[PDB]
Amino acid sequence: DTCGGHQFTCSNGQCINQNWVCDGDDDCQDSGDEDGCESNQRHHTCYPREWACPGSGRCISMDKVCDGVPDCPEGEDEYCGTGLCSILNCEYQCHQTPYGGECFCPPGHIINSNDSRTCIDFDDCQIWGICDQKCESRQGRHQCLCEEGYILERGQHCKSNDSFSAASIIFSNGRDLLVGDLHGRNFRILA
Amino acid sequence: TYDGIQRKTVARGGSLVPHPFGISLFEEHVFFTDWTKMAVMKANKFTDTNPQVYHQSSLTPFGVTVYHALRQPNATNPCGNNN
Amino acid sequence: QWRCDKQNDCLDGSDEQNCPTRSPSSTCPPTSFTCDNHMCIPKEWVCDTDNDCSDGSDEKNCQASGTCHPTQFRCPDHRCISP
Ligand SMILES: *[C@@H]1O[C@H](CO)[C@@H](O)[C@H](O)[C@H]1NC(C)=O
Ligand SMILES: *[C@@H]1O[C@H](CO)[C@@H](O)[C@H](O)[C@H]1NC(C)=O
Ligand SMILES: *[C@@H]1O[C@H](CO)[C@@H](O)[C@H](O)[C@H]1NC(C)=O
Ligand SMILES: *[C@@H]1O[C@H](CO)[C@H](O)[C@H](O)[C@H]1NC(C)=O
Ligand SMILES: *[C@@H]1O[C@H](CO)[C@H](O)[C@H](O)[C@H]1NC(C)=O
Ligand SMILES: *[C@@H]1O[C@H](CO)[C@H](O)[C@H](O)[C@H]1NC(C)=O
Ligand SMILES: *[C@@H]1O[C@H](CO)[C@H](O)[C@H](O)[C@H]1NC(C)=O
Ligand SMILES: [Ca+2]
Ligand SMILES: [Ca+2]
Ligand SMILES: [Ca+2]
Ligand SMILES: [Ca+2]
Ligand SMILES: [Ca+2]
Ligand SMILES: [Ca+2]
Ligand SMILES: [Ca+2]
Repeated sequence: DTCGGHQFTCSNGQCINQNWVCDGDDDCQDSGDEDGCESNQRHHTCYPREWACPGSGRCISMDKVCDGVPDCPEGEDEYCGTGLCSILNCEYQCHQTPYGGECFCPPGHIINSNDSRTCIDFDDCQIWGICDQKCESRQGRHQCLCEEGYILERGQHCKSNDSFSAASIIFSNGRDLLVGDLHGRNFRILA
Repeated sequence: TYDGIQRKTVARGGSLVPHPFGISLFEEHVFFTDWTKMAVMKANKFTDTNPQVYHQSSLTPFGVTVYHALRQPNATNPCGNNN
Repeated sequence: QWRCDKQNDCLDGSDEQNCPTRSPSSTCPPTSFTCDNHMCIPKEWVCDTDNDCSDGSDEKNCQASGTCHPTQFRCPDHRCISP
Protein backbone atom coordinates (compact mmCIF):
# COMPACT_ATOMS: atom_id res chain seq x y z
CA ASP A 1 0.00 0.00 0.00
CA THR A 2 0.99 3.65 -0.31
CA CYS A 3 2.73 5.59 2.44
CA GLY A 4 0.82 7.44 5.11
CA GLY A 5 1.27 11.12 5.85
CA HIS A 6 3.67 10.18 8.66
CA GLN A 7 5.94 8.31 6.23
CA PHE A 8 8.22 8.83 3.24
CA THR A 9 8.22 7.04 -0.11
CA CYS A 10 11.09 5.81 -2.26
CA SER A 11 11.52 5.31 -6.00
CA ASN A 12 11.50 1.52 -5.57
CA GLY A 13 8.03 1.53 -3.99
CA GLN A 14 9.25 1.39 -0.40
CA CYS A 15 7.97 3.20 2.67
CA ILE A 16 10.09 4.72 5.43
CA ASN A 17 9.41 6.45 8.75
CA GLN A 18 9.48 10.23 8.45
CA ASN A 19 12.14 10.71 11.13
CA TRP A 20 14.63 8.61 9.14
CA VAL A 21 14.24 10.89 6.11
CA CYS A 22 17.05 13.33 6.99
CA ASP A 23 18.75 11.57 9.90
CA GLY A 24 22.07 11.13 8.08
CA ASP A 25 21.67 7.54 6.87
CA ASP A 26 20.81 5.71 3.64
CA ASP A 27 17.63 4.09 4.92
CA CYS A 28 16.28 4.43 1.36
CA GLN A 29 17.87 2.16 -1.25
CA ASP A 30 17.88 5.02 -3.77
CA SER A 31 19.49 7.32 -1.15
CA GLY A 32 16.40 9.52 -1.48
CA ASP A 33 16.47 10.25 2.26
CA GLU A 34 19.60 12.43 2.21
CA ASP A 35 19.12 13.77 -1.32
CA GLY A 36 19.66 17.44 -0.50
CA CYS A 37 19.79 17.91 3.27
CA GLU A 38 22.99 19.97 2.91
CA SER A 39 22.23 23.54 1.89
CA ASN A 40 22.66 24.12 -1.87
CA GLN A 41 24.42 20.76 -2.44
CA ARG A 42 23.45 17.84 -4.68
CA HIS A 43 24.07 14.15 -3.94
CA HIS A 44 24.63 11.21 -6.31
CA THR A 45 24.00 13.29 -9.44
CA CYS A 46 25.94 16.02 -11.31
CA TYR A 47 25.47 19.08 -13.58
CA PRO A 48 27.17 18.66 -17.02
CA ARG A 49 30.92 18.69 -16.04
CA GLU A 50 30.82 18.14 -12.27
CA TRP A 51 32.53 15.17 -10.62
CA ALA A 52 31.58 13.08 -7.59
CA CYS A 53 33.82 11.21 -5.14
CA PRO A 54 33.27 8.05 -3.02
CA GLY A 55 33.48 9.69 0.42
CA SER A 56 29.90 10.92 0.79
CA GLY A 57 28.54 11.11 -2.78
CA ARG A 58 28.78 14.87 -3.35
CA CYS A 59 29.45 16.44 -6.76
CA ILE A 60 31.78 19.32 -7.61
CA SER A 61 33.02 21.07 -10.75
CA MET A 62 36.08 19.42 -12.32
CA ASP A 63 38.17 22.62 -12.51
CA LYS A 64 38.29 22.85 -8.70
CA VAL A 65 38.99 19.11 -8.19
CA CYS A 66 42.80 19.27 -8.51
CA ASP A 67 43.03 22.98 -7.62
CA GLY A 68 44.94 22.28 -4.38
CA VAL A 69 42.13 22.65 -1.80
CA PRO A 70 40.05 19.64 -0.60
CA ASP A 71 36.58 20.15 -2.09
CA CYS A 72 35.32 16.59 -1.63
CA PRO A 73 33.70 15.60 1.69
CA GLU A 74 36.71 13.38 2.45
CA GLY A 75 39.23 15.50 0.53
CA GLU A 76 39.57 12.74 -2.08
CA ASP A 77 39.90 15.32 -4.87
CA GLU A 78 43.35 16.23 -3.47
CA TYR A 79 46.31 12.01 -6.84
CA CYS A 80 45.64 13.91 -10.09
CA GLY A 81 46.78 11.18 -12.49
CA THR A 82 46.09 10.58 -16.19
CA GLY A 83 46.54 6.87 -16.95
CA LEU A 84 42.95 5.91 -17.76
CA CYS A 85 42.74 8.29 -20.75
CA SER A 86 45.13 5.86 -22.46
CA ILE A 87 42.92 2.90 -21.56
CA LEU A 88 39.60 4.51 -22.50
CA ASN A 89 38.24 4.74 -26.03
CA CYS A 90 35.86 7.44 -24.78
CA GLU A 91 34.36 9.65 -27.43
CA TYR A 92 35.38 13.24 -26.48
CA GLN A 93 37.85 14.54 -23.88
CA CYS A 94 40.03 13.77 -20.83
CA HIS A 95 40.92 15.51 -17.56
CA GLN A 96 43.78 14.87 -15.11
CA THR A 97 42.15 13.57 -11.92
CA PRO A 98 42.83 11.17 -9.02
CA TYR A 99 41.98 7.52 -9.71
CA GLY A 100 43.85 7.89 -13.02
CA GLY A 101 42.00 10.60 -14.95
CA GLU A 102 38.42 11.11 -16.09
CA CYS A 103 36.61 11.53 -19.42
CA PHE A 104 33.70 13.89 -20.15
CA CYS A 105 31.33 14.56 -23.09
CA PRO A 106 31.00 18.12 -24.62
CA PRO A 107 29.72 20.74 -22.06
CA GLY A 108 26.58 21.76 -23.96
CA HIS A 109 23.77 19.72 -22.37
CA ILE A 110 25.47 16.28 -22.60
CA ILE A 111 27.12 13.94 -20.01
CA ASN A 112 28.78 10.50 -19.52
CA SER A 113 26.69 7.25 -19.56
CA ASN A 114 27.02 3.93 -17.57
CA ASP A 115 30.81 4.29 -18.13
CA SER A 116 33.01 7.23 -19.30
CA ARG A 117 33.36 5.34 -22.65
CA THR A 118 29.75 6.44 -23.55
CA CYS A 119 27.52 9.59 -23.46
CA ILE A 120 23.87 10.84 -23.44
CA ASP A 121 22.02 14.22 -23.52
CA PHE A 122 21.85 16.08 -20.15
CA ASP A 123 19.02 15.92 -17.57
CA ASP A 124 17.34 19.26 -18.24
CA CYS A 125 14.45 19.70 -15.76
CA GLN A 126 17.08 18.96 -13.02
CA ILE A 127 18.16 22.66 -13.14
CA TRP A 128 16.78 24.73 -10.23
CA GLY A 129 14.70 27.61 -11.72
CA ILE A 130 14.52 26.16 -15.30
CA CYS A 131 10.67 26.43 -15.09
CA ASP A 132 8.12 28.02 -12.67
CA GLN A 133 6.01 24.85 -11.99
CA LYS A 134 6.74 21.63 -13.94
CA CYS A 135 9.20 20.43 -16.60
CA GLU A 136 9.15 17.69 -19.29
CA SER A 137 11.85 16.28 -21.61
CA ARG A 138 11.78 16.73 -25.45
CA GLN A 139 14.06 15.55 -28.32
CA GLY A 140 17.24 17.63 -27.67
CA ARG A 141 15.08 20.00 -25.51
CA HIS A 142 12.78 20.68 -22.49
CA GLN A 143 9.18 21.96 -22.05
CA CYS A 144 7.36 23.92 -19.29
CA LEU A 145 3.97 22.97 -17.78
CA CYS A 146 1.68 25.01 -15.54
CA GLU A 147 -1.28 23.82 -13.48
CA GLU A 148 -4.92 24.35 -14.40
CA GLY A 149 -5.23 27.86 -12.98
CA TYR A 150 -2.18 29.17 -14.84
CA ILE A 151 -1.13 30.09 -18.38
CA LEU A 152 2.38 29.76 -19.79
CA GLU A 153 4.46 32.79 -20.81
CA ARG A 154 7.98 33.47 -22.09
CA GLY A 155 8.66 29.72 -22.36
CA GLN A 156 9.69 29.67 -18.65
CA HIS A 157 7.04 31.37 -16.53
CA CYS A 158 3.48 30.72 -15.40
CA LYS A 159 0.97 33.54 -14.97
CA SER A 160 -2.59 33.42 -13.68
CA ASN A 161 -5.68 33.14 -15.89
CA ASP A 162 -7.41 36.51 -16.14
CA SER A 163 -10.69 34.87 -15.08
CA PHE A 164 -9.49 35.42 -11.50
CA SER A 165 -9.52 38.94 -10.10
CA ALA A 166 -6.25 40.84 -10.14
CA ALA A 167 -3.84 39.76 -7.42
CA SER A 168 -3.43 41.98 -4.38
CA ILE A 169 -0.86 42.37 -1.61
CA ILE A 170 -1.82 42.94 2.02
CA PHE A 171 0.90 44.07 4.40
CA SER A 172 1.32 45.87 7.69
CA ASN A 173 3.65 48.77 8.41
CA GLY A 174 3.39 48.89 12.17
CA ARG A 175 0.34 50.96 13.03
CA ASP A 176 -1.73 50.32 9.88
CA LEU A 177 -2.90 47.57 7.54
CA LEU A 178 -2.39 48.37 3.86
CA VAL A 179 -3.58 46.93 0.56
CA GLY A 180 -1.65 47.24 -2.68
CA ASP A 181 -1.42 46.02 -6.24
CA LEU A 182 1.13 43.53 -7.54
CA HIS A 183 2.78 46.23 -9.66
CA GLY A 184 3.46 48.33 -6.56
CA ARG A 185 2.00 51.56 -7.94
CA ASN A 186 -1.02 52.14 -5.67
CA PHE A 187 -1.61 51.68 -1.94
CA ARG A 188 -4.64 52.19 0.29
CA ILE A 189 -5.32 51.69 4.00
CA LEU A 190 -7.73 48.91 4.92
CA ALA A 191 -7.68 49.41 8.69
CA THR B 1 10.21 20.45 0.27
CA TYR B 2 7.34 19.20 2.41
CA ASP B 3 9.63 16.36 3.56
CA GLY B 4 12.79 18.44 4.06
CA ILE B 5 14.79 16.52 1.45
CA GLN B 6 16.07 19.10 -1.08
CA ARG B 7 17.37 22.41 0.26
CA LYS B 8 18.01 25.62 -1.75
CA THR B 9 19.05 29.20 -0.77
CA VAL B 10 17.14 32.00 -2.49
CA ALA B 11 19.25 34.87 -1.08
CA ARG B 12 21.74 35.39 1.72
CA GLY B 13 23.92 38.10 3.20
CA GLY B 14 23.71 40.88 5.75
CA SER B 15 23.45 43.55 3.06
CA LEU B 16 20.75 41.77 1.02
CA VAL B 17 18.55 40.20 3.73
CA PRO B 18 19.54 41.82 7.05
CA HIS B 19 16.51 41.09 9.29
CA PRO B 20 13.52 39.40 7.64
CA PHE B 21 10.38 38.64 9.64
CA GLY B 22 7.49 37.68 7.36
CA ILE B 23 7.28 36.01 3.96
CA SER B 24 4.61 35.35 1.32
CA LEU B 25 4.74 33.81 -2.14
CA PHE B 26 3.04 34.18 -5.52
CA GLU B 27 4.02 33.01 -9.02
CA GLU B 28 7.64 34.03 -9.78
CA HIS B 29 8.13 36.15 -6.67
CA VAL B 30 8.38 36.12 -2.90
CA PHE B 31 7.45 39.14 -0.79
CA PHE B 32 9.23 39.54 2.54
CA THR B 33 9.36 42.15 5.28
CA ASP B 34 12.62 43.39 6.77
CA TRP B 35 13.05 45.37 9.99
CA THR B 36 16.53 46.64 9.14
CA LYS B 37 15.46 47.83 5.71
CA MET B 38 12.20 48.98 7.35
CA ALA B 39 10.68 47.77 4.12
CA VAL B 40 8.55 45.31 2.21
CA MET B 41 10.67 43.70 -0.47
CA LYS B 42 10.22 41.67 -3.64
CA ALA B 43 12.52 38.87 -4.74
CA ASN B 44 12.66 35.98 -7.19
CA LYS B 45 11.48 32.58 -5.95
CA PHE B 46 14.50 30.61 -7.29
CA THR B 47 17.49 32.99 -6.84
CA ASP B 48 17.84 36.77 -6.34
CA THR B 49 21.27 38.32 -5.79
CA ASN B 50 19.70 41.78 -5.38
CA PRO B 51 16.18 42.07 -3.91
CA GLN B 52 14.04 45.14 -4.61
CA VAL B 53 11.69 47.33 -2.57
CA TYR B 54 7.91 47.21 -2.97
CA HIS B 55 7.04 49.57 -0.11
CA GLN B 56 9.19 51.68 2.22
CA SER B 57 7.99 52.31 5.78
CA SER B 58 8.95 54.62 8.63
CA LEU B 59 8.16 51.78 11.06
CA THR B 60 9.15 48.13 11.01
CA PRO B 61 6.71 46.11 8.85
CA PHE B 62 5.60 42.83 10.39
CA GLY B 63 3.23 40.76 8.25
CA VAL B 64 2.61 40.26 4.53
CA THR B 65 0.32 38.06 2.46
CA VAL B 66 -0.85 37.77 -1.15
CA TYR B 67 -4.59 37.83 -1.85
CA HIS B 68 -5.67 35.79 -4.87
CA ALA B 69 -7.85 32.78 -5.64
CA LEU B 70 -5.03 30.39 -6.54
CA ARG B 71 -3.43 30.82 -3.10
CA GLN B 72 -6.48 29.02 -1.63
CA PRO B 73 -7.39 26.16 -3.98
CA ASN B 74 -10.56 24.14 -3.50
CA ALA B 75 -10.82 20.68 -1.98
CA THR B 76 -13.33 18.41 -0.27
CA ASN B 77 -14.02 18.81 3.46
CA PRO B 78 -14.36 15.51 5.38
CA CYS B 79 -16.11 17.29 8.27
CA GLY B 80 -19.07 18.02 5.96
CA ASN B 81 -20.61 14.67 6.95
CA ASN B 82 -22.70 16.14 9.76
CA ASN B 83 -19.71 17.82 11.39
CA GLN C 1 4.87 60.39 27.77
CA TRP C 2 2.31 60.66 24.95
CA ARG C 3 2.79 64.45 24.86
CA CYS C 4 5.08 64.34 21.81
CA ASP C 5 5.57 61.14 19.81
CA LYS C 6 4.66 59.57 16.48
CA GLN C 7 1.07 58.95 17.62
CA ASN C 8 -1.86 61.39 17.51
CA ASP C 9 -3.35 60.53 20.90
CA CYS C 10 -6.29 62.99 21.06
CA LEU C 11 -8.95 64.01 18.57
CA ASP C 12 -7.57 67.56 18.31
CA GLY C 13 -4.00 66.36 17.76
CA SER C 14 -2.96 68.87 20.40
CA ASP C 15 -0.23 66.55 21.64
CA GLU C 16 1.54 66.85 18.27
CA GLN C 17 0.42 70.40 17.39
CA ASN C 18 3.74 71.73 18.74
CA CYS C 19 6.85 70.09 20.16
CA PRO C 20 10.43 70.86 21.21
CA THR C 21 13.39 70.19 18.93
CA ARG C 22 17.01 69.16 19.35
CA SER C 23 19.58 71.74 20.33
CA PRO C 24 22.10 71.95 17.45
CA SER C 25 25.79 71.15 17.83
CA SER C 26 25.06 68.43 20.37
CA THR C 27 27.81 65.86 20.86
CA CYS C 28 28.20 62.17 20.15
CA PRO C 29 31.73 61.23 21.32
CA PRO C 30 34.34 60.17 18.74
CA THR C 31 34.12 56.62 20.13
CA SER C 32 30.61 56.31 18.64
CA PHE C 33 28.53 56.66 15.48
CA THR C 34 25.76 59.09 14.58
CA CYS C 35 22.39 58.26 13.04
CA ASP C 36 20.30 60.46 10.77
CA ASN C 37 17.68 60.80 13.54
CA HIS C 38 20.30 62.51 15.77
CA MET C 39 21.12 59.61 18.08
CA CYS C 40 24.47 58.12 19.11
CA ILE C 41 25.42 54.44 18.74
CA PRO C 42 28.68 52.56 19.37
CA LYS C 43 30.79 52.11 16.26
CA GLU C 44 31.09 48.38 16.97
CA TRP C 45 27.32 47.91 16.54
CA VAL C 46 26.96 49.59 13.14
CA CYS C 47 27.02 46.91 10.41
CA ASP C 48 25.63 44.06 12.53
CA THR C 49 22.57 43.60 10.23
CA ASP C 50 20.33 44.72 13.14
CA ASN C 51 18.57 48.06 13.56
CA ASP C 52 20.28 49.59 16.59
CA CYS C 53 19.00 53.14 15.99
CA SER C 54 15.48 53.04 14.64
CA ASP C 55 15.97 55.04 11.44
CA GLY C 56 18.05 52.20 9.95
CA SER C 57 21.00 54.50 9.26
CA ASP C 58 23.58 52.22 10.89
CA GLU C 59 22.87 49.42 8.38
CA LYS C 60 22.63 51.91 5.49
CA ASN C 61 25.90 51.33 3.60
CA CYS C 62 27.40 47.95 4.53
CA GLN C 63 29.68 46.21 1.99
CA ALA C 64 30.04 49.22 -0.31
CA SER C 65 33.45 47.68 -1.06
CA GLY C 66 34.24 48.46 2.60
CA THR C 67 35.53 46.50 5.57
CA CYS C 68 34.62 46.02 9.22
CA HIS C 69 35.75 48.59 11.77
CA PRO C 70 39.13 47.52 13.23
CA THR C 71 37.77 46.44 16.63
CA GLN C 72 34.97 44.39 15.03
CA PHE C 73 35.09 40.75 13.93
CA ARG C 74 34.05 39.46 10.51
CA CYS C 75 32.15 36.42 9.25
CA PRO C 76 33.23 35.46 5.70
CA ASP C 77 29.86 35.76 3.97
CA HIS C 78 27.55 37.23 6.61
CA ARG C 79 28.29 40.23 8.83
CA CYS C 80 30.55 42.19 11.16
CA ILE C 81 30.02 41.54 14.88
CA SER C 82 31.03 43.16 18.15
CA PRO C 83 34.01 41.88 20.18
C1 LIG D 1 22.68 1.85 -18.49
O1 LIG D 1 22.40 0.57 -19.12
C2 LIG D 1 21.06 0.06 -19.04
C3 LIG D 1 21.05 -1.26 -19.79
O2 LIG D 1 21.39 -1.07 -21.16
C4 LIG D 1 20.09 1.08 -19.62
O3 LIG D 1 18.76 0.60 -19.45
C5 LIG D 1 20.25 2.43 -18.94
O4 LIG D 1 19.39 3.38 -19.55
C6 LIG D 1 21.69 2.92 -19.02
N1 LIG D 1 21.83 4.16 -18.27
C7 LIG D 1 22.54 5.21 -18.70
C8 LIG D 1 22.55 6.42 -17.80
O5 LIG D 1 23.15 5.18 -19.77
C1 LIG E 1 -9.23 30.53 -18.13
O1 LIG E 1 -10.24 29.95 -17.29
C2 LIG E 1 -11.47 29.61 -17.95
C3 LIG E 1 -12.40 29.08 -16.88
O2 LIG E 1 -11.85 27.93 -16.25
C4 LIG E 1 -11.20 28.60 -19.06
O3 LIG E 1 -12.41 28.33 -19.75
C5 LIG E 1 -10.16 29.15 -20.02
O4 LIG E 1 -9.83 28.17 -20.99
C6 LIG E 1 -8.89 29.56 -19.27
N1 LIG E 1 -7.93 30.15 -20.19
C7 LIG E 1 -6.65 29.77 -20.27
C8 LIG E 1 -5.82 30.49 -21.28
O5 LIG E 1 -6.19 28.89 -19.55
C1 LIG F 1 -13.33 27.29 -5.89
O1 LIG F 1 -14.74 27.01 -5.90
C2 LIG F 1 -15.59 28.16 -6.03
C3 LIG F 1 -17.01 27.65 -5.99
O2 LIG F 1 -17.30 26.81 -7.10
C4 LIG F 1 -15.27 28.90 -7.33
O3 LIG F 1 -16.06 30.09 -7.40
C5 LIG F 1 -13.79 29.26 -7.36
O4 LIG F 1 -13.47 29.88 -8.61
C6 LIG F 1 -12.93 28.02 -7.18
N1 LIG F 1 -11.52 28.36 -7.18
C7 LIG F 1 -10.56 27.55 -7.64
C8 LIG F 1 -9.16 28.08 -7.56
O5 LIG F 1 -10.81 26.44 -8.09
C1 LIG G 1 -2.25 5.01 0.31
O1 LIG G 1 -2.99 5.90 -0.48
C2 LIG G 1 -4.33 5.49 -0.66
C3 LIG G 1 -5.03 6.48 -1.59
O2 LIG G 1 -4.54 6.31 -2.90
C4 LIG G 1 -5.05 5.41 0.68
O3 LIG G 1 -5.16 6.70 1.22
C5 LIG G 1 -4.29 4.52 1.66
O4 LIG G 1 -4.88 4.64 2.93
C6 LIG G 1 -2.84 4.94 1.72
N1 LIG G 1 -2.08 4.01 2.53
C7 LIG G 1 -1.80 4.26 3.81
C8 LIG G 1 -0.84 3.32 4.48
O5 LIG G 1 -2.30 5.19 4.44
C1 LIG H 1 14.13 73.22 16.87
O1 LIG H 1 14.63 72.70 15.66
C2 LIG H 1 14.39 73.53 14.54
C3 LIG H 1 14.94 72.86 13.29
O2 LIG H 1 14.16 71.74 12.96
C4 LIG H 1 15.03 74.90 14.74
O3 LIG H 1 16.43 74.77 14.75
C5 LIG H 1 14.57 75.51 16.06
O4 LIG H 1 15.29 76.71 16.28
C6 LIG H 1 14.82 74.53 17.19
N1 LIG H 1 14.29 75.05 18.44
C7 LIG H 1 15.03 75.18 19.54
C8 LIG H 1 14.38 75.88 20.68
O5 LIG H 1 16.18 74.75 19.65
C1 LIG I 1 30.27 67.98 20.57
O1 LIG I 1 29.63 67.82 19.33
C2 LIG I 1 30.14 68.62 18.28
C3 LIG I 1 29.37 68.29 17.01
O2 LIG I 1 27.99 68.46 17.24
C4 LIG I 1 31.64 68.43 18.10
O3 LIG I 1 31.89 67.16 17.54
C5 LIG I 1 32.38 68.55 19.42
O4 LIG I 1 33.74 68.22 19.20
C6 LIG I 1 31.74 67.62 20.43
N1 LIG I 1 32.44 67.62 21.71
C7 LIG I 1 32.48 68.66 22.54
C8 LIG I 1 33.24 68.43 23.81
O5 LIG I 1 31.97 69.75 22.31
C1 LIG J 1 38.32 48.67 5.19
O1 LIG J 1 39.67 48.32 4.94
C2 LIG J 1 40.28 49.13 3.96
C3 LIG J 1 41.70 48.63 3.73
O2 LIG J 1 41.66 47.38 3.07
C4 LIG J 1 40.28 50.59 4.40
O3 LIG J 1 41.10 50.75 5.53
C5 LIG J 1 38.87 51.05 4.74
O4 LIG J 1 38.93 52.34 5.30
C6 LIG J 1 38.25 50.08 5.73
N1 LIG J 1 36.86 50.44 5.99
C7 LIG J 1 36.41 50.73 7.21
C8 LIG J 1 34.97 51.15 7.29
O5 LIG J 1 37.10 50.68 8.23
CA1 LIG K 1 18.74 5.55 9.77
CA1 LIG L 1 18.03 8.57 6.30
CA1 LIG M 1 40.28 20.65 -5.05
CA1 LIG N 1 1.21 61.77 20.84
CA1 LIG O 1 23.59 44.75 18.39
CA1 LIG P 1 23.59 47.74 13.66
CA1 LIG Q 1 20.44 39.90 11.09
